[PDB]
Amino acid sequence: HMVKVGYIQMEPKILELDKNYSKAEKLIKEASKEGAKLVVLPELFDTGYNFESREEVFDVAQQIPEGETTTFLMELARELGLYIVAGTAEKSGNYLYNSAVVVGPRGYIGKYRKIHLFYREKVFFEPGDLGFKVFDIGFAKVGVMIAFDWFFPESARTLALKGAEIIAHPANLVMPYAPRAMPIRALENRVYTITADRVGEERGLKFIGKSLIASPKAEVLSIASETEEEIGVVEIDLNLARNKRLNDMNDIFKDRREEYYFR
Amino acid sequence: HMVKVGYIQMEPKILELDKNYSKAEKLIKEASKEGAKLVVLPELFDTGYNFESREEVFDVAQQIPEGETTTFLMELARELGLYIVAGTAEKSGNYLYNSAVVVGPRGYIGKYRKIHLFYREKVFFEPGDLGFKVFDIGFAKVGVMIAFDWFFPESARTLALKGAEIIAHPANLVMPYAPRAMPIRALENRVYTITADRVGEERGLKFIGKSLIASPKAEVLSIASETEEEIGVVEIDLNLARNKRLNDMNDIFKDRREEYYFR
Ligand SMILES: [Cl-]
Ligand SMILES: [Cl-]
Repeated sequence: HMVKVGYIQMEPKILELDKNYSKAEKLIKEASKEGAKLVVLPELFDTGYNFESREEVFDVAQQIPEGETTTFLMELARELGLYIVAGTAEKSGNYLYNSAVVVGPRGYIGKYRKIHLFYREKVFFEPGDLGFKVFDIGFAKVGVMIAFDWFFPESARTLALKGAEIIAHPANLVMPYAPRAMPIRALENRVYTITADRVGEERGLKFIGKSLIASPKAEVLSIASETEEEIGVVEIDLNLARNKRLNDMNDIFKDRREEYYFR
Repeated sequence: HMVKVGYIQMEPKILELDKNYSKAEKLIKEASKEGAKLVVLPELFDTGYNFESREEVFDVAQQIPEGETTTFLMELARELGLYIVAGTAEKSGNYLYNSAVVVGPRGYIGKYRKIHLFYREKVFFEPGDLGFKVFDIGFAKVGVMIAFDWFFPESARTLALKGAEIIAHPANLVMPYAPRAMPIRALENRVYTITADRVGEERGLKFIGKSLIASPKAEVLSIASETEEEIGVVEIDLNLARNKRLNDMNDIFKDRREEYYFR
């Protein structure tokens, strides 16, 4: 029930897939040496974010799972004996999705397509259509959401109600709020959250860094710099997430009264 | 559009209804002079909180709206021409509810019964059975929730989806979290929140104070001390709560995708 998990805070270079693979590899190898068994990369780590046209992203985006990003991550996950959740631009026929892939030693585990698109993403990407999924990685059940999904408390709630013990959260954050909000998402659901943000400025848009890992008690177990590429790895206690008792008398999920919600 | 609202942070003395009325009156008179048109009093401001048995509270609890607490609040609201949301122990036949009463210049408006009971409340009180209600007070729609209701993101979400522009939140807080959480509840629903907490130690139980008013942008507009009785009144812009645009391409409520939540 104790396991080491981490974020990889990196600076994707827009449209330079090979360079971004190399950077991810370097940092993930560092995280593996610290003992991480699950690592999370940022939203759109492979392509970058701040596109000018649909064409330029459509021309580089890879299919999941046959394409280059997924195959790269598979090789790395098997080499290092760990699980990776990573944000990537997904080409599916004529459509692009803002996706996250989950890989492990056995290969491709599954994917998530961003349900709540943010700002100009609606110009490039189709809204996600697979719902909120929880993946079994043996030592834990891991839910995935991407960036702006944090804003909707229903995102994490749905993952937690489906049995997520850890929420892996690839992100490219631009608003100042997520670092204050994510510990509340962790607290209200009694889960661990791993927000992996990028850094840098990209065609005029500044990302905020501040990747963080939050506990079921709203503790910030690790928080990154605003500007620097870095990893954060911490040991988490999965029993703290499986036990929904806030105190002796209140189990948070048994205390929900659905008949009074949304009505 | 622009209106002044406030919290009253007081220290109820357990079982001393008349003393608590006098204290509330004093502080609400101060809030009226500052221009408040809506004031929120703490959870169970009339009875206090940390009961030793159900009998002790059953013996002082008042009916709503015929009982002493509601009639007191009605007299005060008429005299000062304002709206009051206040936490009170409700006697309803043979049952006790941990309730909030809404009154205005013309009299009794309605009530709310705490849906999510916290810790030893379960020993004294029946779980609320009226659902989450929004009350029309002319210049605004006010939703009400009580104390531990904050922990469940569905509480504020249900109020906001029913049209709440302000969430009045009587509370007796003992955990450290709500002052960090309330701005996120405001932000995610684009509403104002007024958390009126008590202070003091009562039979060994310490309340945290820190009453606060939060904006749709997660700004703490006013926050009280840990220990002192005080008021806080601020001018809020109700158009910032009515307009759910986060930015020029994302409207928070139009961006919700219910088909993917809880399933
Ligand atoms: Cl953001
Ligand atoms: Cl609390």
